[PDB]
Amino acid sequence: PVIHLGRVLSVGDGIARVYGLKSVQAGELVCFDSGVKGMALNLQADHVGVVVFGNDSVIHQGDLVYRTGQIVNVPIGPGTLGRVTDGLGQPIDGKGPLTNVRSSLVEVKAPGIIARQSVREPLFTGVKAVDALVPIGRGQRELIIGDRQTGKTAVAIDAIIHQKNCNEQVPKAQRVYCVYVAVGQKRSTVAQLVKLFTQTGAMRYTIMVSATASDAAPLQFLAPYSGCAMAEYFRDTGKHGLIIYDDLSKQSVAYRQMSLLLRRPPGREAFPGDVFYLHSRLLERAAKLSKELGGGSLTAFPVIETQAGDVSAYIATNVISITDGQIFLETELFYKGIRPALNVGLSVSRVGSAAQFPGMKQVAGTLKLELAQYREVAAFAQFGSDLDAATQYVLERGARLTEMLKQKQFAPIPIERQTVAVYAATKGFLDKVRVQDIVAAEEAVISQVNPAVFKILKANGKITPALDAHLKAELRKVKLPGA
Amino acid sequence: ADAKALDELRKPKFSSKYLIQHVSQKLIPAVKEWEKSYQPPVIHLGRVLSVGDGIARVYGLKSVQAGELVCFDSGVKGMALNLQADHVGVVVFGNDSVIHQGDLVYRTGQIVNVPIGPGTLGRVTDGLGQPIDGKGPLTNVRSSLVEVKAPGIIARQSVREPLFTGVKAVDALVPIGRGQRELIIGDRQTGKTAVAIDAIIHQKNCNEQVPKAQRVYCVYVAVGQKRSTVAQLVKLFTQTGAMRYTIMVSATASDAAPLQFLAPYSGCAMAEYFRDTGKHGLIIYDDLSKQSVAYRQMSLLLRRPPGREAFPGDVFYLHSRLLERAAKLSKELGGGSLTAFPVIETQAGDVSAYIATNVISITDGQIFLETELFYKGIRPALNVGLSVSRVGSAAQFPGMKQVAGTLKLELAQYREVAAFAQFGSDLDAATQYVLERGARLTEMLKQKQFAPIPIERQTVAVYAATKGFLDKVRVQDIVAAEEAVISQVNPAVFKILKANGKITPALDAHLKAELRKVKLPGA
Amino acid sequence: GELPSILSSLEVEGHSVRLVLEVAQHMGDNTVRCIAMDSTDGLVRGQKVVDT
Ligand SMILES: Nc1ncnc2c1ncn2[C@@H]1O[C@H](COP(=O)(O)OP(=O)(O)OP(=O)(O)O)[C@@H](O)[C@H]1O
Ligand SMILES: Nc1ncnc2c1ncn2[C@@H]1O[C@H](COP(=O)(O)OP(=O)(O)OP(=O)(O)O)[C@@H](O)[C@H]1O
Ligand SMILES: [Mg+2]
Ligand SMILES: [Mg+2]
Repeated sequence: PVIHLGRVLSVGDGIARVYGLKSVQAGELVCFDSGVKGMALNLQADHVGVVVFGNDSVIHQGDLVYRTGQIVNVPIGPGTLGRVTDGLGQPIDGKGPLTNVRSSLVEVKAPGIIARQSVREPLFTGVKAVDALVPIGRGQRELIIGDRQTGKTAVAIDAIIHQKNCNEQVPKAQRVYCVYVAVGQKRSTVAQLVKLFTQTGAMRYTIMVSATASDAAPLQFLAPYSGCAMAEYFRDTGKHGLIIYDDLSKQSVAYRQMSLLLRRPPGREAFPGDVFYLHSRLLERAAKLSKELGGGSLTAFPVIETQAGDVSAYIATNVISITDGQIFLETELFYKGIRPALNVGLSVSRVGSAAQFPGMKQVAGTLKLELAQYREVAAFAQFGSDLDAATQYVLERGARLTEMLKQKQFAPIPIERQTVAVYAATKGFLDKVRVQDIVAAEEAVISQVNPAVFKILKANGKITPALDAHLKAELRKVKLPGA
Repeated sequence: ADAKALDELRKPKFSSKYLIQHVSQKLIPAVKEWEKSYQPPVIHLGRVLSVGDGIARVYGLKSVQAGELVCFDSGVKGMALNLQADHVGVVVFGNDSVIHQGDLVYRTGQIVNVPIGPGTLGRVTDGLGQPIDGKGPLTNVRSSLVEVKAPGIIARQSVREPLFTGVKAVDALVPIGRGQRELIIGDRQTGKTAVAIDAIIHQKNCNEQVPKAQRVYCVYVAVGQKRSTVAQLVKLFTQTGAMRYTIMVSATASDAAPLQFLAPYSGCAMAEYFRDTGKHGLIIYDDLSKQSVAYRQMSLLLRRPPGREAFPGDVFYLHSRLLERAAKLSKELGGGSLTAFPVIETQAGDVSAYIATNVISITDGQIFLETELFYKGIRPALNVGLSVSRVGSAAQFPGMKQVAGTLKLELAQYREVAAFAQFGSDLDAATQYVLERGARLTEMLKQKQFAPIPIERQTVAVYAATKGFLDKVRVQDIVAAEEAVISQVNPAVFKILKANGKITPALDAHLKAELRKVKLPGA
Repeated sequence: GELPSILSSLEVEGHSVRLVLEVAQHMGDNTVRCIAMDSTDGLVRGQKVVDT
């Protein structure tokens, strides 16, 4: 093939101006002679503005830029599963090249009106605060929003670990293949996280697209799109995908950097005017396709870190108007030991109840209702003024449901062992058990109840009238602590 | 376009000569016939390319250094600040109305100098060193650069000798060491100049009592002030006698903005003569927040990229390379010192503003002066809760350090319960004693303008309030009860408190006895 | 020659999808400035654009 050259005119502030390259496409992946890739961003009348996927230190004026002939692509396919790649799909885990893979564009238009269908099948995260209150279907976009260190990743991590455990027990046609996109994080904490997914076995189904804090800002800008193209492989071939863009807060800061270094006029909090379209273009690709397109699905979990509980920030409110639901993780509940620190009053799932477990749909209806009154009572009974002994009843009942929704880290629960535990606490079987014992008490409930109740509930998907007759019997025969 | 097509035009490609051989024989008559329509081309000279708002872009000047004094043909001086590829951007020390497009600029070959030495002492110079007091040129003086690099880590020693302001609120609570940078920050009309004046006047009262090497030679830099305000300061320093040791560098408000920018550096070079020669200097940059506005004006007119509040990116570097020249040199460099007092004017107390934040980071503590304490009768209005001296942990008078540590605690307990018990109706027997002692301690610290006190006499007035001896005068007589103690006490305890430096236990017992035969005006 | 009117729609030849431009400005040297109704990724600086 004839190679089209181009000189670098001027490099610096992360963008090279490139003379030549007369037939280069807009958005084309160009390659510098130092090996570093670039994206032809602004085709001008006399140069090409190239954003540089890496360090701009290795580029000089007069370097040769070659065009690759194609728009910016990453390798997608089954050879990406198990592999830790950077923001351009190149593997950084030292396990050789990505074989068994095929390159595809990172910037694909999301499927239209006629290509979707309604989100029906559930996606279980294994978090019983989530899977009972904020239920998540396949094809949904669920924002995990909270402050710093409020368990934002803990919710994303246990969702990925739970999909490994579900994948061993289901047919191949309904198996969720996870992608974790780590943008702007510390290369330390991605290395702890790859070890965690390796020793659990979750890296059999997980791709890890890491653009850390030392990477260039166009690489952090691109890694959500590189990760979404890798997960759109499973969406388009009839399979199911999960994606976690951890800190879309940090993608937009990397994109704000490229806009201000391109001398573009800034808006709210110095953000570009198209910082909405940055996340809008990305999160619309998490769809549930129709039966004529395969029926595949991609579920997104964007993560947004707020500052002081300010959900009315610019990037925060941008994604709240993009995503379907919202998992708001609160810092006051987090320091009180309530973990996962779910703000039950604010956390919602738009699609939600149309796509949850029909056992949990008929148990957690009275869970979110009684937790509503416990929020209502302990917003007005803060003072310790007086007691109705029914408001003090729901104060002691709502304190039991809160401990019932506490959960440890890296131990997701199956949905059948979840809905029995909510059945055990809403139907009064966990009455008079002290609130410092319910972590131990429904560890006793799940362990002492016959395993056949979990298997009948898993296969029927619903608490049949023959089952709640039998499940109430098997909860009467439970050695609760303290009695 | 490109370069590889344009680098091949240095080689001749004409291959025909009906133009090159003709007009080369016809160029020099056409050029010479408009010889009087020409100006001679400048290479090492400069020609004024454009001028306006005190900024002259200058074609030529091939050999100017950055920061060099250039001179226009009007006699007005300049300063080559940004040397660019086509022109020199100079700032004009004076009026640019006498500067025209096409004027000749001459480099002087000198980075900006000022007269420093013993002959500049007692004179009022402008922001560039030239005397404006109208008594001839400076004699017995020598030139020195205004952009001296500050002394390093290894040419400094620890700031241990106290420099006395003469203000009880300063010398007890926020004590100043001899080579220290202390900010005097606060709003307008809160007494920031009056703190700095009293520190200068007190040096004159101390210079006649110390053996010639402990003498402090003050420099007052007035930046962006009125000329009538500096005429009052000259009258106040002359009628006191303080301008035997005082220099006044005055760049007033009608002066050019490069002169107001350059006046803190010009005064510091005059003050560094005393630091470098083993003497001790003291410099007050009054309105350092008016230097930074002058440097912002030159930067935005020189088309430098603005930052927050449109200040240049090097406005921290402006104040840090000025204020780090205030040092306490080691004993191998003579042991001299220079202590700075920059004055920042805030706007409604907002010390999170950009220049106030920068100078708070540079200096070794602030003197805050609130305007609510000012009208509450506390003058000097030193806010104790916010004014810090981060050197003052054992950098003061040892006799005052006996009693200022208790004053720092007994006023601190008062500040929590002051805004608590604004009422005096229903009070505990423990918190009311803090409110009676803390109101006794507040009234003792305030003092009148232009009367700085010796340190041995404000030690005994804090000792008269830290101890008993004043728990019976109401609040309205402690101003009179303190000067009762200064009048009535045998003044030979001042001679042995000041000479020893601390309250010896023999003097401690006579101090209790002398503070009992006083006639307090509580009656 | 014969620049299109402002707000008139143009068509790009040989794109991946139908790329419709809409003339926003007359830039001044026989150049119009258009806004694309689809993506411009894959546009080359010689591509023929026809005026509707
Ligand atoms: N359910 C849980 N139970 C107990 N500890 C938890 C739980 N979830 C998270 N944690 C702990 O809380 C801490 C913060 O959680 P996490 O790392 O998810 O925070 P984050 O929101 O990602 O914060 P960062 O800004 O540091 O990324 C960690 O020590 C983690 O182990
Ligand atoms: N200790 C004091 N006792 C009585 N009056 C004082 C005292 N200090 C200052 N004043 C009076 O308060 C007024 C303001 O003082 P000063 O000029 O020192 O403040 P400033 O901070 O320099 O104000 P500005 O910066 O606006 O000039 C002066 O007129 C002065 O007379
Ligand atoms: Mg995290
Ligand atoms: Mg003043």
